[PDB]
Amino acid sequence: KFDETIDGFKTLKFKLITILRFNIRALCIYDIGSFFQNTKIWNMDVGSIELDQNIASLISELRRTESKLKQQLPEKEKNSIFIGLDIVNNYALIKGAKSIKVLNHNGIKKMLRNVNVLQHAYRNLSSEPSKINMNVTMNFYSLCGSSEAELFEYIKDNELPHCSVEDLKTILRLQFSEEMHRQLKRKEQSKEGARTKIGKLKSKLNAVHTANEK
Amino acid sequence: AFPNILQYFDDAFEWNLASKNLELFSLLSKMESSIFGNYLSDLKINLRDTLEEKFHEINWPMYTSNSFRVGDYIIEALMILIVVHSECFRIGPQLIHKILIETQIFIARYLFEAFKPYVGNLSNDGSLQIIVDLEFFQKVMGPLLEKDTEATLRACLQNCFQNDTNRLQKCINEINPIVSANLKRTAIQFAAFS
Amino acid sequence: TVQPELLESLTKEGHLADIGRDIIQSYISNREDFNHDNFINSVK
Amino acid sequence: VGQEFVAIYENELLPQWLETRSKMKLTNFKFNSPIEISMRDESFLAKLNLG
Amino acid sequence: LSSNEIVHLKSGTENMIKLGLPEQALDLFLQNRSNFIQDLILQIVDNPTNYLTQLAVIRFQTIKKTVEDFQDIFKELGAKISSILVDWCSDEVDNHFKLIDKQLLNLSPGSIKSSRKQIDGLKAVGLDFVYKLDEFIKKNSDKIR
Amino acid sequence: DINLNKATEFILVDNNYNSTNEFWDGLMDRLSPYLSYFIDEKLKTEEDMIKLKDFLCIYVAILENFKLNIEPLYKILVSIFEKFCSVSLRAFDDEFQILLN
Amino acid sequence: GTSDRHLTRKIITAWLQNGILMDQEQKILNGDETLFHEESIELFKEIPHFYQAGKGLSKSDLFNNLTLDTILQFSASVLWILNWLPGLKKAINIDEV
Repeated sequence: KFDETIDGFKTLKFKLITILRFNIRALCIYDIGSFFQNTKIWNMDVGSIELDQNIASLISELRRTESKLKQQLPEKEKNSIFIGLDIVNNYALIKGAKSIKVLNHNGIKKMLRNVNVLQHAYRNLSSEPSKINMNVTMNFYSLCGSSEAELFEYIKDNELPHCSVEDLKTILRLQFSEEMHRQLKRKEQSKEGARTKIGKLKSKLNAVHTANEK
Repeated sequence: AFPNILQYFDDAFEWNLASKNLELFSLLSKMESSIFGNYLSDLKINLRDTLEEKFHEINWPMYTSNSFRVGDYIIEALMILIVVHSECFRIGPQLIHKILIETQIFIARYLFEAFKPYVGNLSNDGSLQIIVDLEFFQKVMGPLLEKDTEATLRACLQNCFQNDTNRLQKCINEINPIVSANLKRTAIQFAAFS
Repeated sequence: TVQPELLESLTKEGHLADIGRDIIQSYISNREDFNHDNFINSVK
Repeated sequence: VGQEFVAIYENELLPQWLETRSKMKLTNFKFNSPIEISMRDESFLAKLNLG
Repeated sequence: LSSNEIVHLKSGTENMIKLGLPEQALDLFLQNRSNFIQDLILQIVDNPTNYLTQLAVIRFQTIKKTVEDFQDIFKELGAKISSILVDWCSDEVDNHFKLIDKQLLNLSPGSIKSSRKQIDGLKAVGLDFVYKLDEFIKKNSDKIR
Repeated sequence: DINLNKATEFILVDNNYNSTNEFWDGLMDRLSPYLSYFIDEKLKTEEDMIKLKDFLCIYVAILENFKLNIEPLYKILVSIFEKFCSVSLRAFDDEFQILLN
Repeated sequence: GTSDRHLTRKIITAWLQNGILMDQEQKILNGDETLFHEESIELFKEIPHFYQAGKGLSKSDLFNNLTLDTILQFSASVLWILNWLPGLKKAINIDEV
């Protein structure tokens, strides 16, 4: 009876595992609304209002998915699968989501506002707990929208559990640079502030937390 | 257990009682004393938080421009009154639904009536008009209850400064129309207390 | 008869599941040549 | 005949109501709110009328 | 517990009264309107003031209709059954403010105008709940501006 | 009068069979109504095409009060609005180039 | 239904250890707030490194997610096993009774 109820437990972890993978892969599916988001703009597209409709779809079927999932099953498993898989895939969703394109200072506020909306969404699933991917990815993609190399040294000396700091630091580098690399046109650009980000690639980037190589 | 004692006097010609056996029943009396006095504690304790409404900014510098009623003093009070009398009137029908209803009119009326004292000067702090508002919410408690409760009610009608003239009496007898306006909106909520 | 223009849905017909479950496009893997340059792009 | 009774009921009666209403709130229309408010008499459609 | 319509709901409601199980009957009925309003919320935040206005219109309007359904169905069924209705009413009003606060998590007061107007819509059949919203304003006075 | 089911004499699925029915009749007759609204977009001219949508969106809407009515309902009437876009579009100031004249 | 034949069931592709194994360690309490972005980003982005997001994808959003029918199925049977394991895992009544 221990092999029996053991096997039933194995079906429980398999099944709830499959549900958590389903919601999480629905999210990572849904982040491909950015792929393509039809040329997330260069330095601006002002205006620049709103709101990347696929993300509203993600909020929608996320919301109804939690509605019916709260209908049928019991509470604690739903809070478990939804909590862990939702917040974590939100964070790494922003992380790989950084690898996009040339960047927009108004579109910083656009994708910022969208990211704040999805923070309000997974928050609307659960927010009393540590809904910190709001704070982490908001200050991290905002930190990408930040173009100060002094802030690039200052932040990540104080915050940002940003383990993709090779691509993250190379991406905010590619964001101050993505403002630089089409600041002019032909060139677009001279890479002189990216000579200061070649030096700051060695200095504001390759002083990388005593593993000074990025 | 009374009929179990009488039918327990069957073969049993003991006497039948000796109601010193019914010390147990007196124990039941004490158990009854512990029982309702438990719950009539906590509701009263919850009605103690009644004083969070009417002290805070009610009968304050109060214009009170003819909202009929606005008596959140009496509104949320009579709400949780009708919540308790709601959720227990079926099985415990004509239990302390009725008895705790009467005692709720009591503790209601007394912990009400000692708020008019500190604003006994009857315009505090803006209540020249809200004289008639405290007259109105004072008149709200005439739903279905008893008369000695209404005696202490009309005792609290004369509680403040004016509240001593008969001009207050016949004036509120003219102010009865807005009370009738509260007696249709809101009607169906506290209609259960009838 | 899965050629480079008639390999996907004619093999996905009703009784064309008498061809294989991953050998629908490779229904001529029963032949000399299997299915003409990448027979096996369906099961994944 | 049954379909003509159905779209008779909705197209003749219902959109007359939800365009007749709202009239309180602009747009926002033809949707969940008018689903909620209409809901009137002659909602009694689907009991027997084609079944 | 299954029909989105009125006629079976009306009918088997008064048939359940015709058995004489009225309290269970009303409770199931209120549960059907609970699940009803519940699932009516499932059609869509898109942006906030719209969403709140929507939400209030569903919940309060259906409660008011449910009151006419009540006095309709429970003809001379007294005070007690009405008190059970007051239970369900107050429940749902609290659930409304819970859904309001459920996204304060980031408002402009025209939302509140929608709400208080419709709550006075419940005062058309005579039930105040504005005071709960007054305490809601009181303890939630951050983004009301 | 399919989903009047005292359910179920199939029982497949436990009230999910008619979803497959109007699903599939959505699917097969979709591409036929496609060209029937595309060819036959010219034969869906800027006249009672408005009454075509008016006699479709009502029937897109009072559906079950919905059950899976998506790809026909959204995509089809979407393309109908694209047709009214193009028809009113060439019917716009190109057809008011008399004012250019 | 695996028997791949003919489907890149990326959910089932995401049924691969140690991501499935640490996912069972992330199913243990579940994870008890050690919800490792190491684990979550590693396994859940590992097969999904295939594009990755990205950019410019070759990836999901109707590329082989489970349908709503199969969702209501899986939700149904998981509700069933939850109702099973109390009622049928109770009676072990030590040790052959």
